[PDB]
Amino acid sequence: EMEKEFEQIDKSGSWAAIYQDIRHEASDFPSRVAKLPKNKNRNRYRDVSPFDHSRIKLHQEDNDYINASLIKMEEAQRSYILTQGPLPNTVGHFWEMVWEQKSRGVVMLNRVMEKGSLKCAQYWPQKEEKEMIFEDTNLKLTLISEDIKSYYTVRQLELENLTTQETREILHFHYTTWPDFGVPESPASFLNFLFKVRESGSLSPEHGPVVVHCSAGIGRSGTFCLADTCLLLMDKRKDPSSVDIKKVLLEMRKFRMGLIQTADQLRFSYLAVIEGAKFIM
Ligand SMILES: CO[C@H]1CC[C@@H]2C[C@H]1[C@@H](OC)CN2S(C)(=O)=O
Repeated sequence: EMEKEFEQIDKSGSWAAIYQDIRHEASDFPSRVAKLPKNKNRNRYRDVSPFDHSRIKLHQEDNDYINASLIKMEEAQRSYILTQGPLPNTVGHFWEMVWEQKSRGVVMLNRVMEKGSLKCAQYWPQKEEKEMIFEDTNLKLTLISEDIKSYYTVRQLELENLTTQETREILHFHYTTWPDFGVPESPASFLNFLFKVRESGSLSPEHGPVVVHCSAGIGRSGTFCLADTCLLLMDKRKDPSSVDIKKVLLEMRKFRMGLIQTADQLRFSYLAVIEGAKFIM
């Protein structure tokens, strides 16, 4: 059981050690499309690339590339699109991807500015009456409503395909309180946030995959998907304690590199799953 494995790693201070074995065992697949010179300005970080096999393709004939990966968790019956925070030049591609994949929710785990630098373009409208038009992808985005709470904001948005005049409602879940350095002290508000996303229906098989991002789409974004998938597997299985976090993380890492960036994020993921298991047993 992970709770006892947790106390062992904690009492022995072996988190950096566990973390390094995960780094060592992690899959390495080609990412040739990401490295083409015509895609250099579509990547926020030169060392964070989607694998070719799992990359999301845009349905535009010119250049189909976006820094985004499909993570397919077969046993849990959950999919997630993990992507980078959009760049000034990729905001239109981001919303095209949301449209094309039939996503119902966007999960944002960063602030636009952290540590005095911009981690993400402002890719949604700040006021009802000031909508955004993405001329490159022929989409219009309107803020419908915004509910600001202490640890997160939920926004209703309307996305309109200007080409076909179809509209969809998108939910934007913005976790606003992740600290600039380290991880939250308690996983309580993160779990509350994850249960709010689940309650919305955004993670349900009726819809396309949820879009999850932070700045790189690997660290906080990884913690989100890893906690959700582990808790779902504990509900589904005859024996809940057969769930090995390290194995689930490695299975996820076949689909996108570098998920869980620090030993701190790994420790936090264990804590979130252990605590969430109480609210699920
Ligand atoms: C990064 O913050 C935490 C993460 C977990 C702990 C303590 C500390 C790390 O020290 C930088 C080392 N690990 S540890 C002892 O398990 O190797």
